[PDB]
Amino acid sequence: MTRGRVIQVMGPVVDVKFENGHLPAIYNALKIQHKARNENEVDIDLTLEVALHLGDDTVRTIAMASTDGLIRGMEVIDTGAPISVPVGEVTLGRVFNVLGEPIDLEGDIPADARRDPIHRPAPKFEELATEVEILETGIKVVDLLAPYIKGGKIGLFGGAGVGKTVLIQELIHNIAQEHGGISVFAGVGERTREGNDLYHEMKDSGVISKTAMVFGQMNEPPGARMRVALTGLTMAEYFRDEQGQDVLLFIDNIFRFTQAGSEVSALLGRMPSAVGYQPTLATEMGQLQERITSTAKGSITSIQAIYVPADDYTDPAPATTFSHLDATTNLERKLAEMGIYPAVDPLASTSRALAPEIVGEEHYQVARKVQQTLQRYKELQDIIAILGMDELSDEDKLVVHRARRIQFFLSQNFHVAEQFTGQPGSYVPVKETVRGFKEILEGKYDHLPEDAFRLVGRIEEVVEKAKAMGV
Amino acid sequence: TRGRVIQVMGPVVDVKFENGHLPAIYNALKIQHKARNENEVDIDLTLEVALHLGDDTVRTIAMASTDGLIRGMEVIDTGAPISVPVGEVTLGRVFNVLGEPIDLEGDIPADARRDPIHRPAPKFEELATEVEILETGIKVVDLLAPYIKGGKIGLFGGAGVGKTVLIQELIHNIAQEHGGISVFAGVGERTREGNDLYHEMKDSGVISKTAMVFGQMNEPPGARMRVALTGLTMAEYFRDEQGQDVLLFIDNIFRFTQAGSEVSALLGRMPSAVGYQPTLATEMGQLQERITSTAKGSITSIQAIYVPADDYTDPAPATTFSHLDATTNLERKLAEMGIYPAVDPLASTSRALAPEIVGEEHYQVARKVQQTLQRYKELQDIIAILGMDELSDEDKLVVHRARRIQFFLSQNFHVAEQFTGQPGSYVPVKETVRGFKEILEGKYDHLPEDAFRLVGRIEEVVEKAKAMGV
Amino acid sequence: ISALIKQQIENYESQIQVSDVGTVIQVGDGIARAHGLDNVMSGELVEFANGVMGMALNLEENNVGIVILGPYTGIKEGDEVRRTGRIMEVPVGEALIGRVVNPLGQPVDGLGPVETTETRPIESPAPGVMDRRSVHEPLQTGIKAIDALVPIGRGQRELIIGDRQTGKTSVAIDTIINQKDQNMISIYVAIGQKESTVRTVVETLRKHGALDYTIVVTASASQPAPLLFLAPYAGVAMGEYFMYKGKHVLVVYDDLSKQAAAYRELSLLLRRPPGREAYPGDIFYLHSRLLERAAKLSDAKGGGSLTALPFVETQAGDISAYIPTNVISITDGQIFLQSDLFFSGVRPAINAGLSVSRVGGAAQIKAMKKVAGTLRLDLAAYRELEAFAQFGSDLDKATQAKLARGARTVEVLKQDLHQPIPVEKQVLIIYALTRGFLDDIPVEDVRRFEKEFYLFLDQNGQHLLEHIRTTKDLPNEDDLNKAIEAFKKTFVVS
Amino acid sequence: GLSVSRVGGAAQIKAMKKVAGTLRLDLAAYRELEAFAQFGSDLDKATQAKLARGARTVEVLKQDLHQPIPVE
Amino acid sequence: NQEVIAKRYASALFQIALEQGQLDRIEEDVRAVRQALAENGEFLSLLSYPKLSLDQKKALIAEAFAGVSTPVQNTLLLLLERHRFGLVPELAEQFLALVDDARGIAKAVAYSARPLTDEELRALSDVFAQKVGKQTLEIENIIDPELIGGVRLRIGNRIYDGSVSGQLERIRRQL
Amino acid sequence: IEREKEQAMAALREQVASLSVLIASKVIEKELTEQDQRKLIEAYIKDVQEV
Ligand SMILES: Nc1ncnc2c1ncn2[C@@H]1O[C@H](COP(=O)(O)OP(=O)(O)OP(=O)(O)O)[C@@H](O)[C@H]1O
Ligand SMILES: Nc1ncnc2c1ncn2[C@@H]1O[C@H](COP(=O)(O)OP(=O)(O)O)[C@@H](O)[C@H]1O
Ligand SMILES: [Mg+2]
Ligand SMILES: [Mg+2]
Repeated sequence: MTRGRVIQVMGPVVDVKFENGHLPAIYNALKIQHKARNENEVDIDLTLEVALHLGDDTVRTIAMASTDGLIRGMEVIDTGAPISVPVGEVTLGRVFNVLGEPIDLEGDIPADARRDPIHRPAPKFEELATEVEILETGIKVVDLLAPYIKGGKIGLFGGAGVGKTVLIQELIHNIAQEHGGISVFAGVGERTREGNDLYHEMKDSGVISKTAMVFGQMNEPPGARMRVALTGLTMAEYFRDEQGQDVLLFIDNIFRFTQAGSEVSALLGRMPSAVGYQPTLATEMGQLQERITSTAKGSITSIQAIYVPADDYTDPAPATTFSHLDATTNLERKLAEMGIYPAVDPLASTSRALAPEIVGEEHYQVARKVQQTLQRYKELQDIIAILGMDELSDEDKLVVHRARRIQFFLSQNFHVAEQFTGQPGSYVPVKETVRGFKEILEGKYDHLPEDAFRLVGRIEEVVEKAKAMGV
Repeated sequence: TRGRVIQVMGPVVDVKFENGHLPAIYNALKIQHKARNENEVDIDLTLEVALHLGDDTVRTIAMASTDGLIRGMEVIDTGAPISVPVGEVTLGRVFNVLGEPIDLEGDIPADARRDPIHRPAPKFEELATEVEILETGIKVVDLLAPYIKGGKIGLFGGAGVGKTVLIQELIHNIAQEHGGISVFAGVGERTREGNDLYHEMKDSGVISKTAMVFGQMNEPPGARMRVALTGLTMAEYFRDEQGQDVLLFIDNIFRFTQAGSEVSALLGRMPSAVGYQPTLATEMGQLQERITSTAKGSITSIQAIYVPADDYTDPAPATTFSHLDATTNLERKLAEMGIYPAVDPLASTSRALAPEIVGEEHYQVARKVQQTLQRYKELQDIIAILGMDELSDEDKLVVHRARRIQFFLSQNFHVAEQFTGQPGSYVPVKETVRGFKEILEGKYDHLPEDAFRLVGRIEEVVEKAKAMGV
Repeated sequence: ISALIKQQIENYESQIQVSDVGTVIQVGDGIARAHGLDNVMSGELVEFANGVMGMALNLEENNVGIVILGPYTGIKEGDEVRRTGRIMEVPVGEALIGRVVNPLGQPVDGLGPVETTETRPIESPAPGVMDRRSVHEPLQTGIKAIDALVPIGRGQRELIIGDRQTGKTSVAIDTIINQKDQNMISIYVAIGQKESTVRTVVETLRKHGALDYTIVVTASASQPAPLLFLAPYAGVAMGEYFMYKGKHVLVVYDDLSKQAAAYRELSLLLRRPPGREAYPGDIFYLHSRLLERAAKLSDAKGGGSLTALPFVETQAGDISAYIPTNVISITDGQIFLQSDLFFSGVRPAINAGLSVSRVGGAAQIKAMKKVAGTLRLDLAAYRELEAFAQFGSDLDKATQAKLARGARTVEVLKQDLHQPIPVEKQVLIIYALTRGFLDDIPVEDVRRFEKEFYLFLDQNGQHLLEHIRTTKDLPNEDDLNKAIEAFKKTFVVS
Repeated sequence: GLSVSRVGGAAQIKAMKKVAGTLRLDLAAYRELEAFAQFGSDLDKATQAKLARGARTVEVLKQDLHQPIPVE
Repeated sequence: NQEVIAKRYASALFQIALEQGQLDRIEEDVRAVRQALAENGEFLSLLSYPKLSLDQKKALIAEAFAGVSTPVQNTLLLLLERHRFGLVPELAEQFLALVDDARGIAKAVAYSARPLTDEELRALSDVFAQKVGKQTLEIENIIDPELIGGVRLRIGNRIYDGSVSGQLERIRRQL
Repeated sequence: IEREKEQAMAALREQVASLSVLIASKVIEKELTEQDQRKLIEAYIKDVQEV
């Protein structure tokens, strides 16, 4: 019996003092269960995560729910272990909160189930696997200019309202239905409305009963929103370690991990860093993201949406997570306001997969020539913006003429965007879009109007839309 | 009277003496410690006093690395600041911050006198009344950016342009014409380039007139503070005792200020604007006001300046520039053209280029050279694109005399004699003003585009053009 | 097994284990404070009760600021810290060659323990002004834009700087792959990277046979910022072990900006006052301590050298940031990689106008100087005259011929990935470029001309390549002309 | 062009679904074509089918304050 | 940051006790104040109560801490009026650590499997007094049934461990 | 394969060795240490005194 008092309550941060020699280690869960002795008190079922050691046998913790009601002197239970999330075949088809408790009204998990701790070290050097094979998505910019790596880390960089949740739902619709394995969705600081819509789409399309869903949405206090991704990650780790199975991680707004760390770091006694972010902005995201790996047992292909604050790609939280990703797609608001959806920057989006030995010679030549014409059109936008299209020297006019067609044929109708416009959406194979961009780069479709290429799957659909326009 | 170490906080060491036995500010403290067992490291440190804390405690700044220091180690009080040997002993010898010879030519015995590092500036009663021009023998320097005797000069140049060769013929010219010792002080800038500059001192014969002080980027920032003051107190002996017109070269004085900004954050000061120490103007002025020309001698100082990212608005380049009197800007486009020295004529300015200082004739000739070279640097795109045939027969006279002036701005150096075989020249101010006046009047339009290349005087232009057959 | 155990029990001597200890005040974020430890040194290995090492940096009056070099989750308030009695050291030797190693020195690749006999301190003074020699011998990278326009010598540190995905790590791996013929010992220090990226780099080194002479030092992002802080100093200590023996070492520091972020974290958690961008005061001193240790020693100090290639990642081309302008002001030249040139087909994306080599010319061999001194003039003229060919009427025939020569210069300077070119073929292809042997050939065939010309030099001629390898000079400019014209007979223009 | 409603669109009363789509098309065409309107000679579509429709769309979509219209 | 302040306060009281010649009285008063404040923890919460005036709190300290000497009472009232009365047990620990070095006595904590005799502890003190440098040495013996067949001593911050160090050194040397 | 054999061999060895430690302590407890505790202690002081 080693139980302690509450010393300080500092927002989402609770100081707990134990007796000497009985302090818990860092990352252990602590429990507060209070029963409101009189009418001036509130029933409390709150849990705490140990973060620091302060001296004078006092422990600096981070709470997982709201601290509204805590009194200085309440009794804190030490569980002797980190936050143990129940895991196994039980999590398939279920929805969980941060503590591993089911929030889907289908029942509760017994105490006899196997449960793994949230906090564990990353896999070592000798355990990793670095094979690069292409995950086909059906998105033309993704298939051509930044191929997604099967078993690798994928990042979706965008601002607010730029086309990022729609793109990760299109990736779910294209990939997760035919994966033949376990998926895990982790909603970290997104809309609770989008947690309901996506659950009912999983129930409709039957992708549930092989997915496990964790929602720590933006109503939750930041101590929850930090550990959401770690709960969903240890659910993925059971499958890829114990069962050796291919796992999909979809994480929407992994920026909210670092932001929820930044909300607590000021109250943890830490000094501020660049742009108000914790000093540990790199190692807190290294303890999470270096742990999302493929091993020799099984693989995790993680597709992560990453919020970009104030449309600033040089912000320290998006800038330090580029170094973790195999493939990145950088969504731009300038392309979203042109009606180009997916609003993927074709130049700034890169991949480790785009190589001739991985994809093929002709794919690589078409992709690099597309990037060359788009860079040459990007270098002419000052002359076009001031002097116009009139003084380009008849090859730059040809570059602009083909590059408008290329930048519009990168745009594509989605199955998800059928509820937005009514157009039913398309799935484009990789050879079809390589043949399409090769036919555009050869000048086969210079006679068609440039608005005929907007939001179109294939070039046969380009031609039928252009003859529906009148050409 | 010998105290303990309390804190070792990076380069900052906190030492506590007995009551009533505190050292004054800037005094040099010594730590001479032999390893008592295998758990200790032999340590020889020099600490200078920076602050006085509450209970007999002194914050110090280290000259070498503080790795290995134990709390409670005995600290020796010298009763004086950093003493540095001066005199004819320092000529040809390379020194560190502590006035110890880096090179292995020997050690200086204890009989020689040692001037302290920290010294007040010369008073207002003692300075020179009006501006005298330090005559160098370099035609770009004497014509367009005249060096005053006792002022401060800014070299804006990188590598591959010829900064070291310009330095060495400044040392040679002031040594042979003014009897002037030079002192080179390398302040926190590229140990490799200091090695190259020392071996070219040895090759050119320039080393026998130069005292050299090196504290480079490897040393902690207290060393990089006190290097420039070590070189300056070596130059002040020759000024205040020999009465000479001394050169004092500080390479990259920006490092003297950023070393202070590195120390001051650990000394316990509030940060000033742009992260620079709060005492930046006073620490710059206590260096720059000891570089003066008094009634006895003079100390003129050519100082290389590295501007970070070409931002001229951050406070440390601003306070280096507020002490400058002239700039000489070394341009790569003139060094690739074959013009040695590659001093940019239009961008290098001076406070002395005024007719009350240089005279009326020198001012008019220099201003007309600047006007024709500025009119020539307006036709560069027109010549490069549209050609020479299309310009005018009035502006091609401008580019004609502009090329004849632009190649006559280059000299043969005395220190470039070992590389080309040409002996090199010292050109007085009157003869170069007469030469540029005769080129501006049009007396030498019939001579070709060369024979102005790499010559001292205008009679050498006539002799080289007669040697070319014209 | 049991006989050796019985022999070591018979050789065992029991003594009293004496130790200076101290109890911990605070544990958290890879940082510990501790009472006691009265006789510790600054920058000292000190170890906890778990066996986890720590570095004692801040020695205040009543506590010690210990910097934890491992997983701190087992360390609690009240544990003791044991004074190891020695400064923070790195195990060095020839056994590290071909091994992926911790900055503490433990093997990370999992191929057994590393059998080293002696160590070096991780904090050592640089060679002085008198201890060095001028850089005069080439560090051949195999990239023609580097080995022609921005040359690197042995004993020189060169900053390779640019945005992300511009080609920095590929320049590093290609430079390390080229050192197979030379006596160079490479060291690749991977700082703050994803560890599967480090494994990809190690496997591409093993595929090209580069692990016979290289040492990979990895400090991944899951490791604490104390281990990212000590990774370049461990790398340069492993380098200077061979440098002070007479060997020649290349040390590649991938993303020193992540070391700057790790040391910013390390100083903010030790409660040191920030500066601009919250980086601490001695961040320039941090980078200068490791980039001044790269030198070329004199013939009295052994003659060995250590050349360095630090990397700095910029944010959207902001070259005027704090860590880029700190490292630009230290290194002996810069190599600017730009995405503007990268996505225009020009790869390696070296902006040779902005890129400087401050040793340059003393680094090149005597053939490469003669051949590249006009390469730089032709490319500078093309960069200056391309600005008027963007729009407008036209340019006349002379500077259009200059633009054609410059377009073929750009097409020469392009390479493929992990294909280093020897210097005797670089001088021949840039000799063919600059003497006008490519004006017959269109811009779209220069890469195939170079690819077939290297094969022609391998199977025909080849007395020219031996002349450039033995004498380091051009073979008298007539056999070259007849060999290039004999190949231009063979070449079929598309 | 910048104002989106995600969850709306499924909220309309099945008459506005029938009617407002071509309103969005006409107003978008008018707002993107009026910036390059006063130049040269107008095409047979841009003379009447797009600009002379979009001016009427703009005049329909204006209201007076404190006068809400029923949805019918 | 309280030990460095209590060191200054205790060093001032220590220099007063040296120059006055009443070091035993000041030491007994400091031990009495430490025992009285360890036995009663509510006195700090009473004197931290802000509605009590400073004259009333000085009256409480002058009434309660009577019989102690004059500079100890002046020290307590000075800590009261400087609002540093929370560190009086830290002041007592620092002052007793000063006067133990003044007398020349050192405190040590011994762990042994069996409780040693009274002569063996004096023998250990006579051995270790030359190693530490003190004239008199104190041994505190704890029962401690973990270690087997030996004695270990922690004096200062240095541990002389030889009890179970043989088995741990053996299993570290073999493996 | 050669590395695998060498690592398994060390591991097993460590398990036997672990067992051997646990017992070493148990058996030393088992012996009657009236004589030994006085003897050890007297030696220990002497031993400390020398080092
Ligand atoms: N000749 C070339 N030089 C450099 N990169 C090339 C070349 N040809 C193709 N590439 C491609 O450019 C990409 C450069 O990636 P690299 O590994 O250099 O990343 P980086 O520049 O270190 O930045 P980051 O690691 O943040 O992506 C590689 O994926 C490679 O496929
Ligand atoms: N493929 C698409 N077609 C049409 N509209 C889109 C498409 N993708 C995104 N949008 C629009 O962009 C907005 C982006 O919102 P969403 O992607 O759901 O969340 P986020 O704020 O994460 O970007 C949506 O309102 C949607 O109307
Ligand atoms: Mg969203
Ligand atoms: Mg890289």
